[PDB]
Amino acid sequence: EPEWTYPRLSCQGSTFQKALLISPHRFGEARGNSAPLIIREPFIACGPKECKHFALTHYAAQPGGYYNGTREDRNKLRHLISVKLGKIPTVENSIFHMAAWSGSACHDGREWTYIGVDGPDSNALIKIKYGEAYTDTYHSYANNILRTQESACNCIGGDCYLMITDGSASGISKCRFLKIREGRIIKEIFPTGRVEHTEECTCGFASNKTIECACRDNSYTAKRPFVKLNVETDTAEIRLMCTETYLDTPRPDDGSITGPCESNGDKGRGGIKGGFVHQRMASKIGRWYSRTMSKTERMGMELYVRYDGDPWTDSDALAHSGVMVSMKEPGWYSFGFEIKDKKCDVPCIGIEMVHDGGKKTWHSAATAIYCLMGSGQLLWDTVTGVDMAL
Amino acid sequence: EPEWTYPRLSCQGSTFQKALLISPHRFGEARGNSAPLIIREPFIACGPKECKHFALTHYAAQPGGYYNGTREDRNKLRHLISVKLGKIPTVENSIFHMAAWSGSACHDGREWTYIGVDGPDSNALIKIKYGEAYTDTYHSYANNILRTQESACNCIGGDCYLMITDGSASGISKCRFLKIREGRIIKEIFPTGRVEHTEECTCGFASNKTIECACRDNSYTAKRPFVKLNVETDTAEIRLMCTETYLDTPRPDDGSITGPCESNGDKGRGGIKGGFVHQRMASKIGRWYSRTMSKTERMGMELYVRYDGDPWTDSDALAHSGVMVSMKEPGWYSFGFEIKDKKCDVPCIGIEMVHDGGKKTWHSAATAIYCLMGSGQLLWDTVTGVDMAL
Amino acid sequence: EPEWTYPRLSCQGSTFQKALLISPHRFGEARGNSAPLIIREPFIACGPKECKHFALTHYAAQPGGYYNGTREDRNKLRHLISVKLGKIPTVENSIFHMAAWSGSACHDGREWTYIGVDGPDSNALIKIKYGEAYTDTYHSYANNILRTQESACNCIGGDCYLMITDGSASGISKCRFLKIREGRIIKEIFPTGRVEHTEECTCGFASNKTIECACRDNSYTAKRPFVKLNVETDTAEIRLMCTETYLDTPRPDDGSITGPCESNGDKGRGGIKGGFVHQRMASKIGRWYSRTMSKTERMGMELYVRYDGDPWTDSDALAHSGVMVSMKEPGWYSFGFEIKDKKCDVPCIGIEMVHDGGKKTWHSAATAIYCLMGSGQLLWDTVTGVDMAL
Amino acid sequence: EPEWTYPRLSCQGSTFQKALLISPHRFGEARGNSAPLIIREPFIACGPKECKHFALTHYAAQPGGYYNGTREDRNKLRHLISVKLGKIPTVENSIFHMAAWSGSACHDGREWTYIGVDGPDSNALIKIKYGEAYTDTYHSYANNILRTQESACNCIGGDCYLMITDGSASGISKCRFLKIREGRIIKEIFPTGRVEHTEECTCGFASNKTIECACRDNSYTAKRPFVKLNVETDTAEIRLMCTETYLDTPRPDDGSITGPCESNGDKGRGGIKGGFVHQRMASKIGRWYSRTMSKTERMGMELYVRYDGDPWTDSDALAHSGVMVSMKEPGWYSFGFEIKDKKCDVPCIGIEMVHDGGKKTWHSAATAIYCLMGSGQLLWDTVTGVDMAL
Ligand SMILES: CCCN(CCc1ccccc1)C(=O)[C@@H]1OC(C(=O)O)=C[C@H](N)[C@H]1NC(C)=O
Ligand SMILES: CCCN(CCc1ccccc1)C(=O)[C@@H]1OC(C(=O)O)=C[C@H](N)[C@H]1NC(C)=O
Ligand SMILES: CCCN(CCc1ccccc1)C(=O)[C@@H]1OC(C(=O)O)=C[C@H](N)[C@H]1NC(C)=O
Ligand SMILES: CCCN(CCc1ccccc1)C(=O)[C@@H]1OC(C(=O)O)=C[C@H](N)[C@H]1NC(C)=O
Ligand SMILES: *[C@@H]1O[C@H](CO)[C@@H](O)[C@H](O)[C@H]1NC(C)=O
Ligand SMILES: *[C@@H]1O[C@H](CO)[C@@H](O)[C@H](O)[C@H]1NC(C)=O
Ligand SMILES: *[C@@H]1O[C@H](CO)[C@@H](O)[C@H](O)[C@H]1NC(C)=O
Ligand SMILES: *[C@@H]1O[C@H](CO)[C@@H](O)[C@H](O)[C@H]1NC(C)=O
Ligand SMILES: [Ca+2]
Ligand SMILES: [Ca+2]
Ligand SMILES: [Ca+2]
Ligand SMILES: [Ca+2]
Ligand SMILES: [Ca+2]
Ligand SMILES: [Ca+2]
Repeated sequence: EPEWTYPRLSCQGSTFQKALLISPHRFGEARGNSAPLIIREPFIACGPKECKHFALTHYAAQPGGYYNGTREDRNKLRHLISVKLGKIPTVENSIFHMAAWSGSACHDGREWTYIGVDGPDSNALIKIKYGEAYTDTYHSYANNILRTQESACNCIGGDCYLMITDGSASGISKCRFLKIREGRIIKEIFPTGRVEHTEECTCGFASNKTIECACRDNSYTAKRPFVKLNVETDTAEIRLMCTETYLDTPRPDDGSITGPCESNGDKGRGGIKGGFVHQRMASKIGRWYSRTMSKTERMGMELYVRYDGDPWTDSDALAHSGVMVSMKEPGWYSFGFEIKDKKCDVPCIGIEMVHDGGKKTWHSAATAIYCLMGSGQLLWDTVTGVDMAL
Repeated sequence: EPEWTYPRLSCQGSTFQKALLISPHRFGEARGNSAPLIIREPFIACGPKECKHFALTHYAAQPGGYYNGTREDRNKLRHLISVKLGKIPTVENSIFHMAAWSGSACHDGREWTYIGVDGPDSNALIKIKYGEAYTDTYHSYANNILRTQESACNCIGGDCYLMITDGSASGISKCRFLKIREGRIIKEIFPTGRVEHTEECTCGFASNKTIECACRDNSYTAKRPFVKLNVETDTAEIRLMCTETYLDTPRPDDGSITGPCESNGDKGRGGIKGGFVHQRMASKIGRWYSRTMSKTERMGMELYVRYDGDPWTDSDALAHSGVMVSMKEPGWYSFGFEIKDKKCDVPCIGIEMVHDGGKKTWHSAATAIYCLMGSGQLLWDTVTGVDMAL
Repeated sequence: EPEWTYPRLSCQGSTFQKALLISPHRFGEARGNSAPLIIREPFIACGPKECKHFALTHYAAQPGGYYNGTREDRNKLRHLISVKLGKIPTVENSIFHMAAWSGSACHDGREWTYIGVDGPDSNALIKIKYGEAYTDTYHSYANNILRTQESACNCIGGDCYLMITDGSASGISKCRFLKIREGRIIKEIFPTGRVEHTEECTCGFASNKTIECACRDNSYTAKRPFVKLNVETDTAEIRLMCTETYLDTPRPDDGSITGPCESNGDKGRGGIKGGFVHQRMASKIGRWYSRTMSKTERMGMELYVRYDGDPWTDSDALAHSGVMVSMKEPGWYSFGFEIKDKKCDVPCIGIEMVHDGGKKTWHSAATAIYCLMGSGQLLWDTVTGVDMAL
Repeated sequence: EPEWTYPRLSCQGSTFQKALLISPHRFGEARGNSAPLIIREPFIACGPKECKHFALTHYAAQPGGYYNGTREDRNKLRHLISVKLGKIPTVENSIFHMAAWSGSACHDGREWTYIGVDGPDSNALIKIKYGEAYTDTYHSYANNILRTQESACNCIGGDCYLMITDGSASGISKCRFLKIREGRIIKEIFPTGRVEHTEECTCGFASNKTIECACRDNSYTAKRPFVKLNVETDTAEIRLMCTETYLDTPRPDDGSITGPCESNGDKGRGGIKGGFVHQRMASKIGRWYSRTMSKTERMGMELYVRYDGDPWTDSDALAHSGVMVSMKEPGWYSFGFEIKDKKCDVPCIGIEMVHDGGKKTWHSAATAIYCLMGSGQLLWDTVTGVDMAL
């Protein structure tokens, strides 16, 4: 049948470039004739021949009459939807996979695994679908909003890994990893180290032996929790990123958190899911990350890279690698993903660009894509082009 | 060629969970740009690779100008349509299979069989289509609205079985079963037993030897007629389910119908098609059923199960297994179906949630899907989210 | 590669039944959200796995602003379009094949041949496309509106046959047949017999050796010109249908044309393209035909059949086989076609049901389908359901 | 795998004929329900099985609220999009390939290569995508709007050749050719000859050894720069076409540029991209070209041909071969392309017909297609049918 998929060396390249903007609300004007779906938390995952652009819809279109409530996180109507990357996610072009107010998905070489969380806050549920068939669930172990990545899970040899957490977004959230094979949970991994508060991990393969993730601590630090997961022993350890280039929002100024790598620092409450993707070379490993340009609001988005070293011990500043979204434009969640070329994998970061006018209007987002492409430096930024009054 | 489909053991699991809501009219606002089809009597049937969501449209969309007449059951415009499950059934997303005001469909491992009934009330006609070709018909035997399941037929080794009936909805309607192979009726099956009124059977496989069905009696009882059909002898027998948990609507209080299992009891006139699906295990069979929360109106929907026993003689209560639709929301027809996972079958029940504002406005429905998924207990209910005024 | 296609014996059956209605303007209301294409001259042709529903669009949608001019026959904007049968022919669901104000198409087993005529009236052009590639043309031989079938051409062993004509619709139109193989004209057949005025032939296989067509004489008779074409010698002869059941509109009363079979009779000026399809049995040949119910206007449509005999010598009345469209509904062009079942061919007649409100509004049509299905008699008629004011 | 595509001998034929009009804005009325994309610079490229219709959208639809800015050439929103040729390029029918305000694309027998340029004017960037993956980039060499063909690139044995240029549109712009294999630049080709200004080359294969291109000089002449590129040595040479039939717009009267073949002549500033395609025969080569009917404005389009000779030294007039667009209708860019029939290639020219109502309204285009088809002479012209006020 199809071979199972594995991480491969990345395609040659040394800079990212602007690739593609999916801005559905460019066609949502009241005088227009389209039906872009109102969504948030977009992410992309690719199989061998195609990528799918996922998001959590509020099950409402622009223009329409169900804008009230579209700025809330969880309810009984939100669903995980997708379109093939490059198609506009409208009512008709999308597929509704399952009810979900938190999601993930990934292809293993043979088939797609879709993950969607719903249920009441005190007792929510991870539901897993493999292709068409609902195949498994996982229960709330801390009875406070069981939730997951909002980005691609990661499969190697048929084993797909997924970060989940449950418990307080303001206190302790001890996260866990699930190992899922053909839609069924075959192992639960309890991490070690700094496990007190890890949210919305963005994960990817550092090699065939290691998954790494850069996550969000919503209460104590603007340094990102960083996961190293050994795929062969099914063990994970988490410690803060030591770089003075703190990747969360809010954050203090770079280099301002004194003391050892584990020091929490100021402006730690609050957070944002951040992009991270690997460039695997025969010789070395590139780790690419994104963060907003404002230190306090979800505005702008800049790319950074560092080759090798240990993210847990290295306080060195990451190398600035281009403005993907200026300060004038929204820069909300970002995520890594990889496109499969014939012989190598292309690392990319996607950027959620939320159209926020508060609760008295519709709330949704565009998705911008940057990928490793040629040499030199990143050349152009992305704007959504949407006027929320139309 | 591909080979013929057979029932397999069900996938492991012990509770149903909310899976998917297809709520087309969330996009039918006058100020929106979508064209959801006005439908009723939805059902789902799946082949090895995909499930189709079928319904009987009134050949009208919302917003639109043909709302008058969409509350009627039968006319020259109704058609059997489908979309791939997960797509919104809109004017352009749907395929129109055949003219029909009663329908069924099922896949035999190789091709789809579509069933549509139309024709004058006194001389209506079952029409069968195999793939793209119209292959056979069956004539009215009692000249009083020949009609069929409104849920999936059931194929084993190329033979597809279908319930049909003809007769007064407030008098005698003696059903029959058709055995259909590659779109052609190869055998008529005349049931034995309590045969005076059987409607809208929801049928599935209890094993490779037995199809069972939970049906509606619209005239005499609130207990469901229960068919056991032996596929090897092509014989069927019907008796009333003896459980005190009467699955019809209207119904009297549970356990209030005194006397032997076959006693009709009180609040017998009227009815609703009911969900039923099997959970086949190596040595145990789970029978899952749904019924409205109101005893008299089509409001809410609750799940019930019983393992083993004989439905014809067990008076014990069915075990309540979750509120799928609250008393506040519409609960009209329900039906069972199975999704084909790689090595096993996933039992599910779908729920038609009709938007009824009377004869004065459009009339149509959302479809809610619940499936056997994991263990523990059912966690959340389904709302359509539709404001019929928009 | 794919085998070339041949006519096969028809599937068992002895009556037609209502199969499917494609009524796109059921969704064309000004307050709705759809874009049905404004069309006329629909026809259907099938390959081994799918049928396509063709028509000549005016390149305009309802609702829209280009209604003026949609009641004219030829212009620089009309195009041959199609959708898979069962899909609604809207702006987006359709494929535009080529510029054309007269058309035909057919599948040969391996690929589709599309035929579209355009150009100025005095010097028009048959253009032939095989799949994606424009492959050949044929010139106007009489410089008066070169034109073709408005129904499926017919392929056997890779050879596809097509009737064309050129010359006066009120005087002499000597028609011709083209033999097209892989999109290229490989023979021109000059018919013999009554060749003075043959229009819009509806053709099909009587056997592997003979194509037959029932055509329209627009100036001299209400009897249909009937073509017998020997596929092996590539010769054709044409003579009038002798049946007293005159199939054209206008027409006099049945049996009223006195004298031999060739006698022209009264009310011969004017005409309509008529449905005709074969039921090939091992033993005998069924010839099915349709005609309007009004003897003078394009209202209603009735089915007729006769087995065996020679259409050129037999004055016997055809057997009335059901009202497909009542007198209250439009009955304009009709055409035969065949759907391919696994082992046999299903004969069908399609009916163009024009929405005509004159030139001050839009002009388009619905398509109704009837096919051979089971035994007994035809049970129900078709209405478009469209109110042209909406 | 499939194998690499090579030029083949053209299909038999001696005249072009009107083939297809894709006029999206026939459905863009304010009272309509469609969403045609606002585009410019359309072109078509075909693989073995299908042709794609590409254009540069302004990421806006008609009707809509983003018309301001749609007359500009370059901005952060323009994207390269396509549909299968024959589909209307609407918001939902199109795929968005990459951010781009100059584009090209072509199929090599195995996969599609997409080319998109964006970035700041002084430092723009060629981006290449092979299938779904971004594979390589090329940087600005003259820091003045690096840009490319706006028509199909050309592949032979897996090597795809592309013209690019960079420099002042009213001064020096020395083009270059990129040799691209599986999405990666494997060679730069620096032309020899009259190299001071070459833009928007329309290129194709004269044989297995030679690509030829008819280009635009926007600064010095109304004669088209003509590239002969030797694919075996990967060398190119450019000289002005010597024909008195000057193919650019503006242009002086035919034959009025006196002196030797390389003389620039009068009315040289300004220009338009021009159609050119080859008709390869066993011993003769036809070179087909198009130019506007007006000498000074983008109004009308006429076809011309010349067999054999050397474009660089023949001053003889090109033979006029039909009016494709009358003086009354828009004739803006034209381009050549070839459709792959079963054993031979069909040469065609497409014509962008821009709807220009100035900066005050939307700005976009229809695409007209003419192809070598049969013999005799070209018979009809193309109108867009669009009233820009609706
Ligand atoms: C911190 C990341 C996840 N949390 C915290 C959930 C939580 C709240 C209170 C107590 C416990 C848990 C968020 O809120 C996420 O934030 C955001 C956000 O933009 O900050 C978007 C997500 N839609 C939301 N996720 C869920 C599942 O609601
Ligand atoms: C009882 C279930 C089937 N019947 C009885 C039909 C009948 C009426 C009167 C005399 C004889 C027969 C219904 O009315 C069904 O009810 C309902 C319903 O919601 O109860 C929906 C179906 N659209 C309708 N089916 C048909 C075929 O009309
Ligand atoms: C008689 C059938 C074909 N003709 C005659 C064409 C003609 C007119 C005058 C002189 C010569 C030829 C028709 O008009 C057809 O009639 C009709 C019709 O509904 O009667 C529809 C067709 N759109 C039209 N065909 C063309 C190609 O215009
Ligand atoms: C001359 C053809 C390319 N140029 C020159 C670009 C340029 C301007 C000024 C200085 C340097 C370069 C054009 O302006 C093209 O013109 C036209 C046009 O209609 O003439 C359409 C193209 N959208 C545009 N291309 C770009 C890439 O902007
Ligand atoms: C990972 O392992 C697979 C399977 O053995 C191999 O094909 C692939 O190229 C490896 N990836 C690396 C070395 O990054
Ligand atoms: C039914 O029989 C088939 C073989 O005909 C077998 O493959 C399948 O697993 C059986 N299923 C059950 C439920 O017994
Ligand atoms: C026609 O000929 C083909 C090929 O020989 C055959 O397969 C087919 O069944 C024949 N059709 C008839 C007998 O009608
Ligand atoms: C070009 O060469 C290929 C083989 O490489 C051949 O198949 C093809 O017909 C040739 N075409 C021309 C136009 O010479
Ligand atoms: Ca934080
Ligand atoms: Ca829509
Ligand atoms: Ca009852
Ligand atoms: Ca006549
Ligand atoms: Ca549309
Ligand atoms: Ca010039």
